[PDB]
Amino acid sequence: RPPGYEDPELLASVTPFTVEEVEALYELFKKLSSSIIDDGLIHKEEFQLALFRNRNRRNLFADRIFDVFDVKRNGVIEFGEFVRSLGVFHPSAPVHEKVKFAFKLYDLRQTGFIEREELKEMVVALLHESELVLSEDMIEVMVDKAFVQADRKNDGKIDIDEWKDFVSLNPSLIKNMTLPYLKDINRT
Amino acid sequence: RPPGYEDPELLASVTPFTVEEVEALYELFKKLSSSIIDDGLIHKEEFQLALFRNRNRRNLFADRIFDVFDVKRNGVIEFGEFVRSLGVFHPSAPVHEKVKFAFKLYDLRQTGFIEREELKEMVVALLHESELVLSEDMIEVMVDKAFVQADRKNDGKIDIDEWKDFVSLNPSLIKNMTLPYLKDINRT
Ligand SMILES: [Ca+2]
Ligand SMILES: [Ca+2]
Ligand SMILES: [Ca+2]
Ligand SMILES: [Ca+2]
Ligand SMILES: [Ca+2]
Ligand SMILES: [Ca+2]
Ligand SMILES: [Mn+2]
Ligand SMILES: [Mn+2]
Repeated sequence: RPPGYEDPELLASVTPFTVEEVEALYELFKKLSSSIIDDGLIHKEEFQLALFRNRNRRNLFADRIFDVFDVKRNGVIEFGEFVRSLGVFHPSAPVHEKVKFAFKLYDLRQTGFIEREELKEMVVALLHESELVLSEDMIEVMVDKAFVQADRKNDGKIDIDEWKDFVSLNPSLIKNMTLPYLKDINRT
Repeated sequence: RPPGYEDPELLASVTPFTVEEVEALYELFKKLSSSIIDDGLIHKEEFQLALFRNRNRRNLFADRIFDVFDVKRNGVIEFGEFVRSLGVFHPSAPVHEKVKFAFKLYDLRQTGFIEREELKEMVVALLHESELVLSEDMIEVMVDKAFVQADRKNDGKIDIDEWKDFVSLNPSLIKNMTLPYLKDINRT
């Protein structure tokens, strides 16, 4: 009848998941939040591991993932923060939540915008996802083309509205914003 | 005790598959070789369908796939041609067989080499696989860079040895040359 307890029905009701899936996602939270300290919290030290271990997204954006999972900005991931953040990568999660998330992900230094050197590191990391590693000058052409397409109100930075326009023409930037195993989950 | 009959043990023994898998791949051959004519042969007309239907590789290279599946060059795919050609896309199939196949695939007009305009249509089709559709001038830079890297003995055409060198530095050109469901198959 414990501390940190959250009725699964609660999460269930604000997310694509269901009670059983929520209940199931607790099992996995316990694993990740106990590796090193056992305080019902995922320390960033322990996010690394679980991502390095059962590989999900990517190593150099684990600080970026950890950062946007950390919704109530307080340095750790709690269970409901984790379930609500994972729920965004669900197949049926509204595309608004996906676009927004993906933007928070890319705003590398957390400043409310996406700046040209963050577009670049992004584009590099997506390209290397699809096994393409390109010349430094192939890259700043692409990054230049992308940046003036995106930066509609012409002022050196992409805001959440121009992003939304940009992504509507470039839907593969939010490709990874969905993980299709999350439709029915796999015991382990 | 029929015509066109081939002991499954036979195929089994020259391929990554096993008797049961061979036996299972017969079921699927019957489907594809009967759609339109029922002569135990896959006519190209019927290759199209099955690829348009239960999607595998890609629509505009279905003529290229059909062409290299057609090993004994006689205009149709027979059962053992089909099993031996599919067996190449298997996870455990030797990488020689994969590189060779991929080369036959790209030699678009069937001339024994890969020519610059075939490298180009290739690169375009791989790029569009990974959701990248690029400028016509981003493209001939890439295609130019790739073509002089590949065409070692400097003479306007890639042969099977320079290809082999090229692919060793570019292992993602043979990415699709493997299909991981073929490790244990899925009834339907
Ligand atoms: Ca902990
Ligand atoms: Ca938090
Ligand atoms: Ca930023
Ligand atoms: Ca037929
Ligand atoms: Ca044939
Ligand atoms: Ca050719
Ligand atoms: Mn702007
Ligand atoms: Mn050559």
